[PDB]
Amino acid sequence: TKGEVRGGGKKPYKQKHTGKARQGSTRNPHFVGGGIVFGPKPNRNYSLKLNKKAHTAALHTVWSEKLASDNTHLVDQNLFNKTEGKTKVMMQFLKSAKLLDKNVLFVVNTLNTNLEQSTSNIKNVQVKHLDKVSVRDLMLANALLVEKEVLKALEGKF
Amino acid sequence: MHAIVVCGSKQYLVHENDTFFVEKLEAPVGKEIQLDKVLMLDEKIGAPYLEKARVVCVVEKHGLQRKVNVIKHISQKHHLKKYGHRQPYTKLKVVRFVH
Amino acid sequence: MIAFAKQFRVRISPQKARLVCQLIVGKKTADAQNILSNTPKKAATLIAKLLNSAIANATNNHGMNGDALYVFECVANQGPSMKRTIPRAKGSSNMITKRSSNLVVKLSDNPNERQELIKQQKALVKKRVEGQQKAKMAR
Amino acid sequence: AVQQRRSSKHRRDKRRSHDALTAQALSVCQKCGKKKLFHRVCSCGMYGDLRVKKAY
Amino acid sequence: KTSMLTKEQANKRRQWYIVDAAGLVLGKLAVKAADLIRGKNKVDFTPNQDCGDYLIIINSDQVVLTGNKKENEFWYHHSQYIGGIKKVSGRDMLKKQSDKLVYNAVKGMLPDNRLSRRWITKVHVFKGDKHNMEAQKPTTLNWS
Amino acid sequence: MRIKGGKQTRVRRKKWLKQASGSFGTRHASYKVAKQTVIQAAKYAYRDRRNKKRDFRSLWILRLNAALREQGMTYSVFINLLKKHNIEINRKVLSELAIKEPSKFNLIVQKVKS
RNA sequence: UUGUGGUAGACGAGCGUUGUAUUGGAGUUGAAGUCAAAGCGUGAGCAUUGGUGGAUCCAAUACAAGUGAGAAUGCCGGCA
RNA sequence: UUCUCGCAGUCAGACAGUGGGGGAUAAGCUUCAUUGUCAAGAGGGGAAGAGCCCAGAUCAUUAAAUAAGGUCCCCAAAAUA
RNA sequence: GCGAAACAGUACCGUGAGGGAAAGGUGAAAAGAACCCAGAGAUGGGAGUGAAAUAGAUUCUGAAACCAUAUGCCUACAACGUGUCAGAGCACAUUAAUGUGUGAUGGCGUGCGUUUUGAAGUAUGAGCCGGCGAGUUAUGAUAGCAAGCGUUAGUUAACCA
Ligand SMILES: [Mg+2]
Ligand SMILES: [Mg+2]
Ligand SMILES: [Mg+2]
Ligand SMILES: [Mg+2]
Ligand SMILES: [Zn+2]
Repeated sequence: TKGEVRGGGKKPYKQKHTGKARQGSTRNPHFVGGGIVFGPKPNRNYSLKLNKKAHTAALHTVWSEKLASDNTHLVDQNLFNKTEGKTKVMMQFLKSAKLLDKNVLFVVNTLNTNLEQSTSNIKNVQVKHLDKVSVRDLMLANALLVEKEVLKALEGKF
Repeated sequence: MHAIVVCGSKQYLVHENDTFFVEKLEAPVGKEIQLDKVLMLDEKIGAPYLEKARVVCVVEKHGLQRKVNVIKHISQKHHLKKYGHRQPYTKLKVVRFVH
Repeated sequence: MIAFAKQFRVRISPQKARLVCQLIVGKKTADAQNILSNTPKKAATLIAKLLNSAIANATNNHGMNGDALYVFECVANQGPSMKRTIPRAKGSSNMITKRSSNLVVKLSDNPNERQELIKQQKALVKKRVEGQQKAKMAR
Repeated sequence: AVQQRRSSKHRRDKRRSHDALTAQALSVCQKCGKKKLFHRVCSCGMYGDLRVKKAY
Repeated sequence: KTSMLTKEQANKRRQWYIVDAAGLVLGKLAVKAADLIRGKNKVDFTPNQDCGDYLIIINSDQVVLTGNKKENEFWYHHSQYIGGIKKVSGRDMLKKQSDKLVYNAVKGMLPDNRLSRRWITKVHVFKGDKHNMEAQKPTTLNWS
Repeated sequence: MRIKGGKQTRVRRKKWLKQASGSFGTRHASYKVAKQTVIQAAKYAYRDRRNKKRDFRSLWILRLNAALREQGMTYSVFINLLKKHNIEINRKVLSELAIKEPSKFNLIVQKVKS
């Protein structure tokens, strides 16, 4: 701002008798040395609030629309295994299931490690535990694979 | 030969085979319009209007006149309002005039 | 067929060079070299050399006729300037600005040589309207 | 005394109309060929058929 | 929009005239002269083409001013100096310079304009009956 | 986030300058003068778009007065002879143009004599 | 049908800019920027073609702002 | 034009007609009550005028009838008695 | 943006404390332009390398003010806030349009912001161009609009993962 600039508090010209502007200080907002008058500050909060029950309503409705959209194929723990740490087999699964250009989202309860070892080098896709899916992260999916277990959890959470 | 005809709100001195521009008439290109009002067809002067006399014209085109960009500006009193206008017109020519 | 010759940042004014450049323009070359040598100006010793160099460039390089030459078009455009301070009474320090001039002389061979520039001008708009028309086929 | 209003690019150009230069009279020295300005001695050092100077 | 009004342009044809200003008065003559010069009476008067006719006024000194004006109304002319008022009277204008009287009385009736100074030169006010403008073959009409 | 935006200012000033071409001296160069002159020109346009229909009617009156003065009556008497007798809505221009194609106008000026 | 002058001033609807997000897509067969042109809009403003230039960018919906200059005897640079 | 709620702005006014004070039935003076206008309002008349008279501009038309004022020329428009 | 993208707290001002700047980009790579002509020489014009030398060491792009050249039109009796509405003649030919550039001649016409009862103003600000530059932010109050949740309702803060 006007004050933090290494600057001169000396008055550059006398107030009168020299025919020029008044111009109190060298580092003013309209000088080119530059005291940015308002500017952006590092303390802006940038935070919004949403009542928890409203958030449960939003999550519930987004699940309702996404889970009846002829892409939410339900998955079992088996193919979380039977896919080695290699991603080639996962790419074959995606290609056979006509899910290449989509952005498929895996949701899991027990967080298997063979799966997330794959799909990490894939920029499209991503695997998340149930407690880590957000409204944006879910309505962005455009195709998702729910595991058969989490339904029992999900029905409890509404 | 000549005739005087009231098309729109302007009275026109019109001969055979002359093209003149009148205000919009709501009629598509190529059709024949019979302008109804008429006065002083040929040495025959209708006082109010010349009854049972028409002039038959073929409409040539619908166009927009040159843009008139009107800006009005109170002097030294905080006002610079601007507005533009393109008056539509129809150009049409006569074929022959009903006696 | 122009064969120009340019000298940049000559230490002369643009507005003093334009006075003799007016003398030389439009006249034939035989009555330009001598008429420019004989005039008593600083702006003449600086243009006689340049004009003779233009003569030599035209004759050697492009291969024109010579005695058909004439000085097509002469200017003295503004070259870069120099800024300096000058003392004054009571210390007020005005700024002297030294001038300069980017002289250039063009020597044409055919007497017209002007309708050809107009021809290029007209072609540069003919191709614009033509490209405009060929892009009216968007149906 | 100062100008009250800047003299535009029009008034200035008109004033300089009388500034144009004159083409000085030129003669051709006999006894050699060259265009000496008239009523002088050319660089021959010859003025007419009389010698008044050195070679150049 | 509408048919554009017709307006002649450099289609001018001008016929001379003659009026013998024997016993007319100044102003009533002057308005008629001014209109004849401007071509105000033409059936097709274009306001910017000098569509008016020429005019020659004869026997200027015989024109008359009504009332006692001949001794009471003055014509003034000032140079740009000081004390330059030249003040003459109607009796002295009807004797010394009569053509200048009709000339001035006509010129003032024209608009402050750029053809006015080109219109006024179409008025030739000879002081006496004889003239050298018989070559132009004027017509002749009374009181205009 | 910082925004400079030199594109928009130049485009706007370019439109204002392009409006005033064929203006004397610097009026087509400097923008500050060009805007003043464009504003003033549009004021004059607004005033003249009314003054010209104020004046053309006057011109038609004048060129009708001249035509009638060579038949034996004045314009101020002709208008009666259109309204009250032989009620006619012939316009105030066309009765003017009819002189430029005359001898069809004389039919008018003798028709109202009834 | 009744209206539509208007400073201070209240209210409404809007254009443009910079970037982020997802969605489409154009680009060395020449991107933005820059000039020129005899276009289109009710306005802020928006296209089309060509020369130059030599790599990024346009539209749709939201979002966030160092967001919109003719004036401050304004600041800096240039030029009269 | 009454009531409630949000949001202001304003508190240097001027002139013409009318009735009076101060003033000297002086002021384009000053201070009031009233009717308008200007401010914050263009066009026409007034030769030219912020405040007078007529009027109250959405934009275009090279259409017609009018208000105040006005009709020898400038300047559009008239004659008779 | 740090005052500072580079040899910046330098150069510079001041006796001294102290004050205190500006400016970067060839091309992918020097293949930095051997040689020839003019010239004293810088340099310029050809050549040559290279995709381009309108990339040439003035080195990315290269507006405007500004200064010069030129086709086309007008202007040397003319009172001019410099334009507008009409309008001739002249010369061309388009983002195909009742077209474009100039514009003899008629009518008409006392700039922009500011502050003022009122300014063309003999009141003030601006020489011109370009860029920079002025109602934001944190935390709370009330009001309007929208949304979630609801009649023993609603709602989290700090903190922890
Ligand atoms: Mg002054
Ligand atoms: Mg001189
Ligand atoms: Mg402003
Ligand atoms: Mg002063
Ligand atoms: Zn000799």
